[PDB]
Amino acid sequence: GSVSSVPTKLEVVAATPTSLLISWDAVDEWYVSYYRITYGETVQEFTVPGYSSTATISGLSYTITVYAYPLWSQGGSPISINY
Amino acid sequence: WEEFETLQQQECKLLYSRKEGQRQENKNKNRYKNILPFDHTRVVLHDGDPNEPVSDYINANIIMPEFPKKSYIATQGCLQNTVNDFWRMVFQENSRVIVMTTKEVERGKSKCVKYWPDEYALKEYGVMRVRNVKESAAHDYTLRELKLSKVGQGNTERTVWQYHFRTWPDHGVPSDPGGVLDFLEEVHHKQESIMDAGPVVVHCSAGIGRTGTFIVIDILIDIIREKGVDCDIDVPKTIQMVRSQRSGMVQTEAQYRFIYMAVQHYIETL
Repeated sequence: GSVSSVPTKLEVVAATPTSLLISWDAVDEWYVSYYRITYGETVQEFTVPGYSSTATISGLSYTITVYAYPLWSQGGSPISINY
Repeated sequence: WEEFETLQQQECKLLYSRKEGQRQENKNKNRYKNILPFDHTRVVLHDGDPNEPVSDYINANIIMPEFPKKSYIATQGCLQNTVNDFWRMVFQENSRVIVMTTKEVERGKSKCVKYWPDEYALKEYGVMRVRNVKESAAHDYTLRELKLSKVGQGNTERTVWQYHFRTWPDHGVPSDPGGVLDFLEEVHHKQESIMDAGPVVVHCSAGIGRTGTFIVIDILIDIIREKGVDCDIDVPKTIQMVRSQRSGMVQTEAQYRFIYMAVQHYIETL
C-alpha cells in the first residue's frame, strides 16, 4: 500500500494587513473533489473546488490548514502554516 | 446538512482492498491513482488480448441496491487505451443503457474520451463492432442508438442506448432537478422495456461524483416508484451502501443536497 500527502506545500505568496493570498501545490494524477480551508487565531472554514491551487482570505485583524477530499490514502494529517 | 461531513470522515479509511487496481500492469488503466475499484465488486473482463500481461482489469464496479436490471456499473471515463476494455465490459455484461454524466471536454479539461462513432458510421474497437444508427437531441441530453456485436459473430448484435447528459453546469449542480428526473425517467423506460438487460452503465471522468449522485437518485426514485410515499428514504444509508461497492460515491455537499432536492421534487410530482 501507498500513501500520499495532499497537498505537499502551503505558501503565503501575497498579503495585505486584512487579506491573505494562500497557495498550495497539487499532486498530479490525484483526484481532489474539493479543498477545505480552515483559518483561525494561533475556527472559520470555507471550501474551494479541486481545480484551484490558490485562495484568498479576508476579514482578519494565524493558523491556516488545508484539507483535501476524498480523505483516504493520505499521510494521516493535513498541511498547516502560521502567519 | 452536516451529515455529509460525517460520511466523508467515515471514508477516511477504506474497509475493503483495492489491490488489483494497484498492480504495476494496471497503472496506465486509471485516470487517478487514488480512485480505484474494490476487488470484491470490480468487473472482471474476459477475452482480453493475451499479449498483455493483465487484460481482466477495468476501473469499474458493480453497484447493487440492498437494504442486473436493477444494478449498475459505475466506471471512470474512458482513456485512449481503455476504450476497447470499456466495450468488452459493455458486451460481457449484456448492458443496454449507458449514461454519460459529463461532456467530452468541459472548461478545457478532458472528462470523457469519445468512444463511439458518429451518426450512420461504424467502427471496430478490438473485437467489438459498434454502429451508430440514430442520434436524437433533447434539451437536457443526447440519445445515441448503438449496435454492439462481436466481430465474426453476427448473432450477438444488441442495441445499446447511450444517454449523454449535457446540461450539468461547469461548477456546482443544476439549480433545478427536473431535467435530471425526466432524463432518469427516460432511462428507466428504456431499461425496463428490455428483457434480460444487464446493468446500466453510468460513467465519465472519475466516476464517483456525478455518477454517484445519478445512481443514488435513481435508486431512491425507484423505491418511491415501487412503494409510494409510505417508505423510508435514507440518503446517508444509501450513500453508505453504495460506497461499500465503490469508494467515494457522491463527493460534494451540493450533490448531497441535490439528491434530497430531486427526491422531494419527484415525491411532489406524484
